[PDB]
Amino acid sequence: TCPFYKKIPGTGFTVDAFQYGVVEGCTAYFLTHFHSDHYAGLSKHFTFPVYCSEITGNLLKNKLHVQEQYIHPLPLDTECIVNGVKVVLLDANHCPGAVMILFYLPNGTVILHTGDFRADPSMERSLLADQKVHMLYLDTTYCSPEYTFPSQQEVIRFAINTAFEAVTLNPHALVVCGTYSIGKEKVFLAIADVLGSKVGMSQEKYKTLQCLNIPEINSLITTDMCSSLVHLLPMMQINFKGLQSHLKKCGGKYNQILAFRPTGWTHSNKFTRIADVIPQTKGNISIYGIPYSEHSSYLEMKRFVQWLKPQKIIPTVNVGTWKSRSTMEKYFREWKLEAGY
Ligand code: NI
Repeated sequence: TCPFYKKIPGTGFTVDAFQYGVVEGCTAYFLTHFHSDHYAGLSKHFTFPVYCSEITGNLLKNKLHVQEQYIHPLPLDTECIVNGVKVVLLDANHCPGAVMILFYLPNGTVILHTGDFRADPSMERSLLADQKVHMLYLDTTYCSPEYTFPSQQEVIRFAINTAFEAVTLNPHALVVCGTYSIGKEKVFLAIADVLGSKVGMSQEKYKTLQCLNIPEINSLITTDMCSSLVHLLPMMQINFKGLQSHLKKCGGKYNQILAFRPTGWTHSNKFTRIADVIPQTKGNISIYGIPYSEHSSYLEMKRFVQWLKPQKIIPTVNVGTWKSRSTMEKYFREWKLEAGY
């Protein structure tokens, strides 16, 4: 059964609610982004309206085969009326196609649902600037001060310099990048760009990338592995066993692998600066874990909420334990006392 924090009061709308069967009284289902935890339940058999970004729509149609008559793409940054209610979709700075949703309720209440997001000071100059928000449905994935990580920009710089150095020292090294879902494409695109290569990958992954509206994409990716010295592999294969195995298939073209495993936060961010990071090594294989996050740091999230000044906050992540719920309510109260709302 559909939890409360996926329902939108005074509307017939749900958010990210495809795994509960038919939802009693839902006339339109919103999808914030194409990640498996949020889309779970959509298929060719779905026959209710789905509202989403254009990118999320290309994915539903081509990867899940949802029938075109039920896909309703909306432009960003644009007031739209859906079943008598004004809505706006805003960029969430998460993965390609990911949105937040503003709902302007018949009774005068204004609700922002963030979906999954990486809060940024640029969001302070979107359509949110105008006005009040009575309820915030907040992605609280990293709502604790111990969660610190660098900017995306610094992490890409480290990856670019690391790869360029290794291949310049050794023209016969292969670079491998792990992936399991959409998001974090900048890691493998930036490395391929500095090395003058296309990124090689499986037919299924190429298909997914082709749905993402990345300009000049045909110039950047390929299914011909032999013509590429940056390869994409499923994340689970990014280990010494998986990588040795891959090296055999390449036909004695290469004598070294350097691989990158993009992660979220890990405990070694407590102690090690991005500059100081070092790989796990076995023979001619090296593996770098790099903390490329598509979710707000604690500091980013605090800044966004203190700017927005919402009347009430409903968390959508870490809601399963009394301790988590209690801890999150305590941070929301300090933030409110500190900033004066
Ligand atoms: Ni997500």
